[PDB]
Amino acid sequence: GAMSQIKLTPEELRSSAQKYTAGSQQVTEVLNLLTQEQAVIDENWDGSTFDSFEAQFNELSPKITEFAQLLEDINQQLLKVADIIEQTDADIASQI
Amino acid sequence: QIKLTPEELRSSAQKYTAGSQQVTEVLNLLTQEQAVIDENWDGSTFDSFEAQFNELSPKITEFAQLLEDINQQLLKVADIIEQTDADIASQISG
Repeated sequence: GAMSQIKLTPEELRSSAQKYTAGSQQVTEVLNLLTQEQAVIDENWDGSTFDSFEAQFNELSPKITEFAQLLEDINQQLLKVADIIEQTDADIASQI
Repeated sequence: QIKLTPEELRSSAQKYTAGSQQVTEVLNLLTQEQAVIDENWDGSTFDSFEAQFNELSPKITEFAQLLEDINQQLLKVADIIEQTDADIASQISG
């Protein structure tokens, strides 16, 4: 099962995990910033010249949030798996 | 009609192109991490996360490109307006 199938150590899992959570935060930050810029552009540019970009942004936006949530979810799972493996190593060590 | 000056337009554009780049950076970086996990975790347990990531990836690419396209248009419009503002100033003064 998992103990056999997983080759990464708890430390290696945590190292990967950190990249996912940093990535998730960066994606969220870009989305929030540019969602604000879209509004600014909408309010200081009367008309409909910008309507097509607005709509593309709006359609993709929820997908970007899903991505960010996925990356954070991967972080959480990796961390929990690392903990479980680490405790396992500890228990097996004691047993002998 | 356009309340934003060319300088304000370029300031906004810079945020779009930096966002584009940053989003793509995260995608590329974690695409390699996905491969690390795939290679070092045998079996199908991580298959769902792999599928979800692979499914969203193309949208992340579309979004990054949308961001850059917006940047490029903002720059073009800023240039147009810059020339316009100069032409009008020169008209009135001259």
